[PDB]
Parts: sequence; structure tokens; C-alpha cells
Amino acid sequence: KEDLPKVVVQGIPEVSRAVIHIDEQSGKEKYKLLVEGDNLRAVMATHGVKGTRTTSNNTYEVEKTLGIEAARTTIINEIQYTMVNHGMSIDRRHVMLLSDLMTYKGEVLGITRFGLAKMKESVLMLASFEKTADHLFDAAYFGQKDSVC
Amino acid sequence: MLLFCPGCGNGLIVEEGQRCHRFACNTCPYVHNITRKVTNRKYPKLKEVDDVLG
Amino acid sequence: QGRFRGNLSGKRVDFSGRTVISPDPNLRIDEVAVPVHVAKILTFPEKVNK
Amino acid sequence: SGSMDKGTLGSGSKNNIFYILLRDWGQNEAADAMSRLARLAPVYLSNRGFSIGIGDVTPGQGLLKAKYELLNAGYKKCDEYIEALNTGKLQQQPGCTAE
Amino acid sequence: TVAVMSYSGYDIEDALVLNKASLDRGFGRCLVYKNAKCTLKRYTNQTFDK
Amino acid sequence: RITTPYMTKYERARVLGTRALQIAMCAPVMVELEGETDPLLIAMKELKARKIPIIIRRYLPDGSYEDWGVDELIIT
Amino acid sequence: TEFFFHTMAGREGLVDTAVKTAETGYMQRRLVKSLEDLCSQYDLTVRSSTGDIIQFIYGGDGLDPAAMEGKDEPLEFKRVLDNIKAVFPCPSEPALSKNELILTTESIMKKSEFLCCQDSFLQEIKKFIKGVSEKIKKTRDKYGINDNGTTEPRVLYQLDRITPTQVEKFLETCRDKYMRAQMEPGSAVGALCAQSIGE
Amino acid sequence: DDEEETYRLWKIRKTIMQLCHDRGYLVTQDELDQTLEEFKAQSGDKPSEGRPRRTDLTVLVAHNDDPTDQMFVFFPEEPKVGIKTIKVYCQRMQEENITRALIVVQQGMTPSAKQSLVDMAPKYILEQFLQQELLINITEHELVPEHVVMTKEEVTELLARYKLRENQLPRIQAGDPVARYFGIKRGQVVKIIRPSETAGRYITYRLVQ
Ligand SMILES: [Zn+2]
Repeated sequence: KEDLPKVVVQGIPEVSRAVIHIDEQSGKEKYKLLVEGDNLRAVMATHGVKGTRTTSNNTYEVEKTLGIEAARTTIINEIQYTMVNHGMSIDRRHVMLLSDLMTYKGEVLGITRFGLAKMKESVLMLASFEKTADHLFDAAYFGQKDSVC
Repeated sequence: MLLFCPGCGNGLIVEEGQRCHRFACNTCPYVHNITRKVTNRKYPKLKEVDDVLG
Repeated sequence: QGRFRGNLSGKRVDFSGRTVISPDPNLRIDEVAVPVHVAKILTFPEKVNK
Repeated sequence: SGSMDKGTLGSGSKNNIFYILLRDWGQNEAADAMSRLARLAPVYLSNRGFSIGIGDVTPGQGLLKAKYELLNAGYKKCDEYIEALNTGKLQQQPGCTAE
Repeated sequence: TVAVMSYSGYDIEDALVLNKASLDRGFGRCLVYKNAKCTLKRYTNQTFDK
Repeated sequence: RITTPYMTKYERARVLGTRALQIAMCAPVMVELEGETDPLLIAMKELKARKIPIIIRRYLPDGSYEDWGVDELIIT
Repeated sequence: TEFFFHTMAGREGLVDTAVKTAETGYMQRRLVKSLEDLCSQYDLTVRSSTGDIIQFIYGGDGLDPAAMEGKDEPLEFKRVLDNIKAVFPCPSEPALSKNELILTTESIMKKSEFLCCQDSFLQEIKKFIKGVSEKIKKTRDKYGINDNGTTEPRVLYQLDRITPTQVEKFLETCRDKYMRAQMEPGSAVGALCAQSIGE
Repeated sequence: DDEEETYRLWKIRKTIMQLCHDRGYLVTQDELDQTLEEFKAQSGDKPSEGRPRRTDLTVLVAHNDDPTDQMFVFFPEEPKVGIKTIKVYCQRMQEENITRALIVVQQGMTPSAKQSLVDMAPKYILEQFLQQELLINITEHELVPEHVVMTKEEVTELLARYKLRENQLPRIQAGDPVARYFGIKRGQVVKIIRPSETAGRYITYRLVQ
């Protein structure tokens, strides 16, 4: 009696809310779906949805669904849109370089300590950024020789 | 729904007896057989039609 | 205040000063005014040549 | 033709005269032009005189009349909307509640 | 007696121009008083700071 | 021969600095300075005259290298 | 009450800026510490410290964002053409027609100094030349200007006046700007990107 | 049902045909441009349509490389494929002497079945594919650029022009959706043509690792 009312009958479990947005272009008024969910594959797989022109904000879902290049393009577009919302403009080359550096190992690696360690190899830089003692002891254990490049 | 025994006042579970389902208390021999239909509606709020914002 | 952030990445240096700023439009954009008092303290090593 | 402003002499965006000088004739020409501007504009601005007083911000009679009329109209419309929502049914805009 | 106006372009951003004669006649003249304290204490042994 | 023929600002800066240091270390002048007591001014004069005896050794990432003369490169 | 509400808004903005300062400081620190390794090599390939390539060419084209005259474009052909027409007005040379303009453009572009230039920039130059030539053709058709150069009212030639000298000057200026606007090897592009994204 | 299921089946068949054409296998133009009416003519109802056998494909052969090479496509009927079904498919491929096969599951693959499929045999190459992913072609997506698997000669020419090594090229995981779509292995290189804002294109390369 407490769980039965919350059993799904139709729709994607991950999708929480979907709304019908409308663009009122002078030529024609078109309709699109704005879904506040975290499942792009299910949205594209649903009937009547043009999966070829479906984007998303979560970079991880785009990476896992449409590849690494799709994730790079989504990151670039999202950063450009977020920067334009505030009226300030940035050259696309900077965001392109950022996205490439984030997507040059085949996986979207963040700028946090974890992604920075997964990308970089110098021991001194990792020890200086964060987790000094941990990284230093790990390097001493592995005996990893660090170059001066 | 929630019902209480007039004897002690504890919650009444529903159990299958020897003749018919009955309300019963877990701390006393008090029981109450069901004669007619008993219903407890909740009337959930449904989903509404939401509109075409934009 | 560690060694990496406090003594390796960013560290204090000499031959430097800190002073308040004031406007002066009579100077070029690539020029900056220095007071005589600070100028007498910050020295530059010039090598004696021909 | 035209009068100089932030859109042409400011640091807002492209189309700046100093930017065109920098991109067409090098850095030295732009620096010299900026120095000449910084040395000329103050002298003229001081010889002409530019001041602000309380009379430069005081409202006019027509301005006060228009402000009063606009405030009256807005308060009337707000009271009408309040009465419509509290007593009766108010047109609910899409994508949001009545409040 | 302040006059709101632009003069000599030395008041571009929040700066102000002062009159030399005003400062010469005592305007804005200020005084800074500092304290220098010293202690001559007696130690455990029968000796004192002199 | 495949790199850009224009001399970058970093190359300009490093060449001027090295030449100024050399001139400050009693190096010979090849432009006949006229009352220039600042070594950096003499280095800039030598650069504008294209008489700096320094050859840039541009290294490729793989390891290959190529020599370019200051007088051979293009200045701005 | 109005003064109290204004003070509330002011303190809200103050606390917003106070939080923004530290937040953006931390973000800038992280971005710079992460992007301080990349650099532009001499082979036009952006590589990391370990030698791995992040991009075969910076920005896909290899242009300096600091030397970007147009809106994410290397040059504004209209402004450059106007500046060339104004700085070098040749009164002793006749105007050029559509066919003559296209011919001189094709003859000048096929030189050796233009071979090393990127193909996209040459295609954009060709497109702009075709556009201005179509504009000149439309003007001459509206005002019946003859390409032979014997029209009685000479002022009609002042509507859209172009001379081969100005065409050559425009092409040379565009080529020089495109060559001087490329990424200079050795520049710390990663640090510049980090700073331009943090500020 | 009986209307959306057949539509999903037709779309999955069209996506599989497009994938086989992209990989270089032999597929006629009729199979590529297959309307829903033809699929209905073949089978217009769910019970009439046979997922495990009526939808299987065995004519897929790499005409560009070698006609003898054969590739197979499976469509398990059960939602979750077990070990017995994988063994049956493996022994069927052995009988038919097929080395490359595809499995289009309906809901998913059990962990044990996945681990077994991973280490079936170096010669028997089987790739897992969910029907939910195949309902939309990844190549036709606007965000996904154009990818082309380069031959060894092109890779050698690239390494000679840039004087690079294999490990120095950008990496791309083998589990990438596009990687599994093209079925590229470790060591192969893919050229990617990103459409720029202008009329030009940006050519890049990625190594599978
Ligand atoms: Zn009871």
C-alpha cells in the first residue's frame, strides 16, 4: 500500500520531468522536448524522437553514448553557451584546446586531482598540487623516476 | 487502515481465521470478524496535463 | 604555507617594492613613474664595458 | 563624421581607432596616438569646464506628472490582479502556478 | 570649499586635486604619535639592567 | 626550411637578451654605437641592422633541428 | 522600508562577490595547474610535456586568438578593402569590371608566396572577390556603365572604383596579416587558455 | 504491441545494414534503403516474425577484402542471454566456419555470459550489441563526426610525415560506442573529420588503445 502507488506504468525510470518547449520562429512554430533526466540512450531510443539531433548537458552520458568526439563537441558547445549567457565572449580555440586536453586519452578526465593524476605523469607536479605526502610515498614505493620535462 | 482494539488500544492486524478474515490484536485475544465490505480510499492526486511552455 | 606552495611555487624576492598609485596622464602608456626614495634603494648591477 | 565615444575610444570591443592603428601601422603609432589623446583631452576638458550639480538631476513638472500617472495606473492594475487572484479565478500563465 | 569639476586630468578614477596654498596654510596638516617602550627589569640574580 | 620564415617574439627576446649580456661582458660591437650606454639599446640597434652573429637552432619535437640566421629570418 | 530593501540588495551583491572571489581563485588555480604543461611546437602540433600530442593543429587552423581582428575570424575583408581603397587611391588608372577583377585575382593568387597559405583562407578570399565583383556588376547594370571605359559621365566610375594596384595591395595585406596571425612556436598556449577561461 | 515492436525490428535491421556497409561488407542497395512496407511484407506481426532464426543474417561477406570471409548477425529472443545460448551460437559458427559474429541482445547480457564472451577464442570474434543502442545510428548523429579506419599504409605515411610513434597519437578506448560500431581493434588508427564553423574541415587521428 505504500510502494504500489509509486510503481512506474510508462516512461523511462531515469527521466524525472519532461516538458514541451516551443520555438516561435516566424517561418514556423516548432516543438521540442526538454527532459530533466540523466538517460540519453533511452530518450533517443524512444519512438517519435529524432535521435540524430538530440543533445545533452551531462558530458559523461554523451561520452558513454555517442563516443568521445561527441563528448568533446558537447563540452565545447556547453562552455560556449554558459559563457555567452553572461554576455562575455571567449575565442573558440581556448575551449577547443581545453576539450581536447580533456579528451585526448579516449576518456573525459576532469581537472580535479584524480583526472590530473591520470593525465600527467610528473611526480613533483602531482605532489605540489594536492596529496603531497600520499603521492610522494607512492612514488618512493614505485621508485618512479621523474624527468625535468 | 489503522484501527485499534477497544480493550488495550494496540494496532489491529488482519488475519485469516477459521471462518472468515478478522481484525485481531497481537497482545490480547480480542478479535472482530468482518461482516460487510470495508474500504479505505486515498484519492491520489493525479498527474495533470502540463502545458506547452515556450 | 607549505614548501611547494609557500617556498617553491611562490616565494618572496628582493629588489622589489610596494607603493600606492596615483594618476598622471603626462606619461606614456609604456612608462611608469618611480619615486627618488625607492629608486635609491633598488639597484641594478651594470657590468663595466667599453 | 561622427562623435567619439566608448564604442570607438573605449576598451569595449573591436572597431576601436587605437585598435585599427595597432593592426595597421604597428604598436608605436598607437602608443603615440594614445599619449597625444591623454595629453590633449584633459587640457580641453579643463579649459571648457565640466561639472555636475543638484540641478542636473532634479525632475521636471511633466516628469512628475507622468510618474504620478504611471504609479496610479500600476497600483490600480496590481490591485485588480490581487482581487482577481484572491477572489475569483486568475489567468494562470503556462509553466508556473497562480502565485 | 570643494568644486566638482575635471581639472588637468589628474582626477581620472576617484582621485582628487588639492590646492598647494590650502595645504600651506594648515589644511590637512596631521600629527602622528608613536610610543617607544623599554624595560629595565631585575633578574633572579642580584643584578639589574643599567 | 619547413618552419615559419617569420622570427617570433620569443626568439627576438632571447636573441636581444643574449646579445645585451654579451655586450655587457665586453663583446665587440658591429654597428658603431653613438653614445648608447645601455646594452639593450645596442642589441636592438644590431637587430634592426641585422648584424647580430647568432644563429637560432630550432629543434623539432622528434629530434630534428634546423639552423636559421638572424639576417635570414624576417623581423617586424 | 525602501532604504532597508536597497541595503539588503547591496549586502546580497557584496556576499555574492565575496564568494565569487574565492571560488574563481580556486578554479583558476586548478585550471592553471592542469593546463600549464601544454606548449606550441615548431611543427604546428600542440604537445604536452611528455611528448604526447593534444592537437595536430591549434584551433584546427592555427591562428593567434590575440591577433583575431574579426569575430573569431582572421580578417574583416570589407574593412581591409575599404582601408586599401582609402590609403592607396589611384586616380590615373581605370576601374576594373567583373571579368577583369576575377582574372587579375586568379592571376595573382596563383603565385608562389600564396601556395604556403591555407586553403580555407584562399577560398574565403575567392568568395569575397566574387561577391564584390557581383556587386560591381549589379552597379554597372543599374547605371549602364560600360566596361570599355568610354562612358561620358566619369562620376559613375566612382560608385564602385577598383584598380589592379588596389587589388594587389589588398591581397598582399591579407596574406601578410594571415601569416603574421598564426601561432608563434614556443608560446605557452595552455597557460593563456587557463587564464582566459578563469578571468 | 505489434506496431512498435515491428518498427523497432525494422529500424534495427536498417541500422545493422548501415553498419555492415560502413565496415565494408557486401550489402545491396535494396537492403540499405528498406522501407517499412517491405519489412511488413516480409513479416507484419510480432508472432509471425522470428527473432532467433527469421532475422539472422549470413550473406554478409567482405567483398572488398575477401568473399570467403563471412560475418553473422544474431538476434536472441530471450531478454537476457545465458551461457547455453552463447555456446549454441559458438558451435553453430563452428559448423558453418564463421569467425566474426554479432549478438543483438534485447535487454542485456549476464555478467557470466559477458565474461565468457570476452574469452571465447581469439579466432571467434563476437561483439555484444544492445537493441536500445541500435535503434539510432551513431554515424548519422550531428555531434558524431565522420570516422574512417585508415589502413597500415596511411598510418605509415602519417607517422613519416609527422615523425611520430604509435603511442604518441591520441588514444580512444576500444569500448567506445563508435569503436564497437566500426569493430576496430587495438593498433588500428581512425581519421576523424570534424566539421568546422567555416566551409573547411579539421582532420585529426586517434589510435585504439
Ligand atoms: Zn487489542
